This record gives sequence, structure tokens and C-alpha cells, in this order.
Amino acid sequence: PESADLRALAKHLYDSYIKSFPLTKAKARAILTGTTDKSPFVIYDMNSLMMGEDKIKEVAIRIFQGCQFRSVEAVQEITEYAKSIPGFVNLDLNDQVTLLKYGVHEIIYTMLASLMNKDGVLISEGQGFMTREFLKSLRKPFGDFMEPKFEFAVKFNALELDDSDLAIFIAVIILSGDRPGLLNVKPIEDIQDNLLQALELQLKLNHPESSQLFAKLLQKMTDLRQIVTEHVQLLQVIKKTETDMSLHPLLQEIYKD
Ligand SMILES: *[C@H](/C=C/CC(=O)CCCCC(=O)O)C/C=C\C/C=C\C/C=C\C/C=C\CC
Repeated sequence: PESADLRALAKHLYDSYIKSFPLTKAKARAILTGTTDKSPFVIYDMNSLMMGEDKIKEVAIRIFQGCQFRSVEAVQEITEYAKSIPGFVNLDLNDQVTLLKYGVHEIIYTMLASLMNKDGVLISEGQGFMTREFLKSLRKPFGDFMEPKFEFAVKFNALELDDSDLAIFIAVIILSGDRPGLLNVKPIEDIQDNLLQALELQLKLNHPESSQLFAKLLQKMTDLRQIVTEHVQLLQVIKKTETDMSLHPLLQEIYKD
């Protein structure tokens, strides 16, 4: 009855999530854990990187620019998903924009974990795999950035969350009343309240053996916030260090605050 409505909401969010994101954790996992057709080309070095373009400025700049484009693309996909969450589109427009700008990076860092393994990260829609060591190898400050996302992913991946779990979790992240500058907090919190209940039910049904997964997943939010803070502090270095490097408008607007 009450639980049925929550199950329906969970089903809804899963459906929109599959439609919203071309690459899912199930696809990512099947490519990473091996499948002769799904196997990715691996870039661990400059020669492999050079080879990679044929199969799929500066090496550090070109790679960093590739990420930028990817992040812009993710923002667009996350923005469609946000539109799907019941009640989100009904909120004041300014708030929707505010939720989107604060929410989107946390979601992005969360989704990236599904592509990550301790050794590496999937690229080009799973077509390629880029090694963690190579990314670290890159000259400062570009090389440094990845290290926090890998550390998060290995821990976050330990939860063994399903794609349906993730979808509900990403909705909870987007619908956060705390965000700075929100005109109305109450309509947002009610939706979040509904979503948190759906997550709780989903986690217990989906991982009945797993104990206090809900609380552990909620605690995970702190690590996302920290990741974002480091990233922003790093973006500031890049702008000074390279006057020639250019940041995408969509990305720039969200960062500015
Ligand atoms: C890019 C690393 C990006 C850093 C990040 O996690 C998001 C924040 C940076 C952008 C910003 O918000 O300012 C490397 C990771 C993935 C992309 C790598 C190469 C590009 C090719 C494909 C994109 C990867 C997956 C999509 C299929």
C-alpha cells in the first residue's frame, strides 16, 4: 500500500535512469570484468595513447580537455534525469538551477565510480580504458586531480550498489534542501523525504543481507563534498598556471557560485 507507492517510485526512477544514461554500471562492469566483443583498448603510456585515437597540443591538456567535454556531456544527461524526478520541474526555476549546479558534480563523481576500477577508468563510452598510473604520471597540476576520485571509487564500489539503487541515490543528491541560495526549501525537502523512503525500501529489498547499507550510503555524501572542494581548488591553479587553457561555459557557470 504505502510501500507499493515507494516501489513504484523506485521503478520509475530506474526507468528514467536507464534512458538518461547511455553507459550504466551493468555495461561498465561487464566490459571491465571481461567477453570478446566488449573488450576495451588500454592506454597505459604515450605510445598506447597515440595508438588509441586510431582505434577509437599537449598530452596533459588534451586529456584534460577530453574530461571537460565528458563532464559537459554528463551534465546534460544528468539534467534530463533531474527533469524526470517527480515534482522537480514544478519547483521554482531558480531553485531548479541552483539544485542542478550543486548537485551535478556529486552525481558525476558517483557515476564515475561505476566506470572505475583500482587499476583504471573506462573512456569513450567503454571503448577505451585509461590506467590510473598513466593519469597520475601526467605533469602537475593535471596529474594530481584523478587521485581523489579513484580513492573514493574503490571505497564506494565496496558497497556493491545496483544501478537501480544508484538511480534513487542520485535523485536524493539532487533534491537537497541545504543548497546555498534556495528560494524555497520546503517543497524540496518533501520530495527528498519521499525519495529517502524509496531508497531505504530499495536497499533493504535489494540487499537484505547487507546491514545498515542505507546509513553507510548516506555517510558517503561527505566524501563527495570533499572531492568537489579539492577539484575547485585545483581548477583555480590551472587558470593561473595556464592562461592559454579554456574552460567550457556550462562548466564555468556552475563553478562560479
Ligand atoms: C576525465 C576526468 C574528469 C574529472 C571528473 O571526474 C569530472 C570533473 C571534471 C570536469 C569538471 O566538472 O570540471 C577522465 C574520465 C573520464 C573521461 C575520460 C576521457 C574522455 C572519454 C570519454 C569520457 C569517459 C566516459 C564517457 C563514456
